[PDB]
Amino acid sequence: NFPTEYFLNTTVRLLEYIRYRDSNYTREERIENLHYAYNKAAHHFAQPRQQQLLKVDPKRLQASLQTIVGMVVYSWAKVSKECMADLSIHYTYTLVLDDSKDDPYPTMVNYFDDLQAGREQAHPWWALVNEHFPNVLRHFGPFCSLNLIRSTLDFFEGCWIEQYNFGGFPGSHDYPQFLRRMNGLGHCVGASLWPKEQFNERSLFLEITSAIAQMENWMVWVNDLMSFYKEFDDERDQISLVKNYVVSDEISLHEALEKLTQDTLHSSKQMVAVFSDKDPQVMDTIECFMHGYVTWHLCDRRFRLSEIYEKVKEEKTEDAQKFCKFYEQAANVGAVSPSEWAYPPVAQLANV
Amino acid sequence: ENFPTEYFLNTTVRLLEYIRYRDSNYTREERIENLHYAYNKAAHHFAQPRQQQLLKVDPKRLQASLQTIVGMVVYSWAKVSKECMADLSIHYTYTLVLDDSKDDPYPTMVNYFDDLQAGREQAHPWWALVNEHFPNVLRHFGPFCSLNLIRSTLDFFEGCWIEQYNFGGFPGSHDYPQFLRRMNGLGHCVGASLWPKEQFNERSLFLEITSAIAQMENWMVWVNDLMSFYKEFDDERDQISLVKNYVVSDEISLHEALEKLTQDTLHSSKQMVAVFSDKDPQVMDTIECFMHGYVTWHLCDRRFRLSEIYEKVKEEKTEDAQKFCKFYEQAANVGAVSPSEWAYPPVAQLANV
Ligand SMILES: CC(C)=CCC[N@@H+](C)[C@@H]1CC=C(C)CC1
Ligand SMILES: CC(C)=CCC[N@@H+](C)[C@@H]1CC=C(C)CC1
Ligand SMILES: [Mg+2]
Ligand SMILES: [Mg+2]
Ligand SMILES: [Mg+2]
Repeated sequence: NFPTEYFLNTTVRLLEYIRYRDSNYTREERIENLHYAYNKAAHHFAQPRQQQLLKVDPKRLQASLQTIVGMVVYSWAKVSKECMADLSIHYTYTLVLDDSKDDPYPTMVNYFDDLQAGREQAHPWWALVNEHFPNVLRHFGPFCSLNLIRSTLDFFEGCWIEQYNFGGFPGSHDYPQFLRRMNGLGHCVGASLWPKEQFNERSLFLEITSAIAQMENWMVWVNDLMSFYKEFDDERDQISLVKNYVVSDEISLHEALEKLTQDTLHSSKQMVAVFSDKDPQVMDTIECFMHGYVTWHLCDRRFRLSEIYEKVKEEKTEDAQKFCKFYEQAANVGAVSPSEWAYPPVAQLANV
Repeated sequence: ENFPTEYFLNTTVRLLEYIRYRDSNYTREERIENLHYAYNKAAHHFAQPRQQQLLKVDPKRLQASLQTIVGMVVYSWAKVSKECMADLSIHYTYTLVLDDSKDDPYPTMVNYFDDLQAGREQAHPWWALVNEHFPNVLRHFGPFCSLNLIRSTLDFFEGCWIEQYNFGGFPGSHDYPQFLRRMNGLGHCVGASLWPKEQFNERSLFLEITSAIAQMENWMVWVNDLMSFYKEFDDERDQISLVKNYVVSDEISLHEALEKLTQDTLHSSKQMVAVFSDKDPQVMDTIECFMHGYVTWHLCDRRFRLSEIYEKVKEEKTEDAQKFCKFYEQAANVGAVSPSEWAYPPVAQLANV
């Protein structure tokens, strides 16, 4: 049974400590970027090649795409429309894999030789991601690029490990976070925040590196907390930082949630301490990302947090009320109807 | 000021007890057979004209580096084949050498992905040599382990990039220190290179391997930080290290920073045993031998100067001081080997031929 009571307690503390407040866009801008990113991505995923090598159920691709276009647009508020679109494609390729069930082993036997030789990878996912990667990379300098490349490779290994539905040997205190960094795309996300068009990678090398290092944790932990609801009675998940803290450190689900919350509140505290007296343009990007990322969690269908707002809409219990106020705050800014941007469906473009 | 000899001794002794440091069926003669085999293959590789011209390293430094790495590999990867130790000695010597360059990677990384995707030789000479040699290392492993080596080496490259900035982290940037240490730790490379497919079934042992990688990453780097603490204590050239970065980033004292490292190191040690004690025998043995050899390597290799500590507490009636000396003599007994017995001829001589 889902610990609704604690779920509220934990989420509320987080939203209050960070003083959640999304002011990233005017409703017209939001809609304008959502459509742009979706349109370029939709046309991309509708091509016969992408349609045939990417093994995904149409209704699932469509949902994944709209979920990512939101994530990108809602959290990368300061980058260009082109950048948002190209990033939306990359992170859609990753989300599709994130929910998948496949054995990479057979198609990874000649990974390095094919890579070094320039031959197309045998694993369809890599074939599509690597072929499209330059469209994402043209937006960044060499350092950030390397970070995106590494993180995507890490993420791939992370989905691989998860295929074994293994949560760690009891007593393996390092396994939980080892896996979370693997599947976190932390460095990919943190480095994709600095397009060379807006930032000089050599002038801000230290601030960017720091942002990557620190934002990696804040970023993953926030999702571990916000996405705790959709992940639970879900088979594909189960193997999560929270539930692995349970199996590996042999503690109660209750203690795992509290542990995660303290890490996050701490990660949040230091984000502020370090990036307050720094380059304004840098702070702005971090700020927009942090608040926007939270708005996306409270709004997007993938996380089904409305199924908790409705089942807690009543009953006054301090947390329950504080949660619904936040849920509404975000709902008022990012609860944009799909029919206003996510059109036409990918399936329709594919069969044109 | 003044090295915490007491605290240091206690921590090391506890470390060696927690891991069950003890004698092994690995002799001195076998070590010498392995040392010379790995050294000989590596020396011939680095003495080739191509390697000699793309790897801008001072010859004496290359010579000393190769000898440090061969020792590390032959002593810690005790269960793998001679070829495997040899090929890993080459890879790890390449990585250790990358630290000798100040040259900004930026200009050479502008087209990293495009050259990689197209199959054109990388612009950064280091990658050119390393990627060209990698298959010799990879043939010894399954696809999963391979991927780990590849990632960790890519991580290591970025780590060296970052280190060129001599940056210990902004005060209050608590996550910076460990983020950096993992970056250039090679943990996943090390951890996964302990399971040759010839001796292990990556698929059947997937869970124990993934677990060893996870736990070995932190053990391997923290033990090195701990044992390197003496050699880096007064060294004003070494300005950024996990411990010094904890000081700058967390805003605590060198002492408190050392305490943090100790607690992590010791804790990591207990869980290593507590997790692999009952698991598969061949696996626990590889893990068991890695920890012991890794420690022996530190105690015997002169780069860490631990003999200076041994030679200073050699005659004190303290308990720790004695257990330390005892341990050290166990190490020296089986590991203190003269380079003239295996490391010959010098790479330079092979180069002129
Ligand atoms: C998007 C996918 C495929 C997986 C979720 C992994 N998380 C670590 C997120 C990755 C993207 C952002 C913006 C934040 C953290
Ligand atoms: C080899 C030395 C000097 C120290 C041990 C620390 N590890 C993190 C090493 C980093 C570089 C290599 C090649 C292997 C592992
Ligand atoms: Mg995932
Ligand atoms: Mg998931
Ligand atoms: Mg999640």
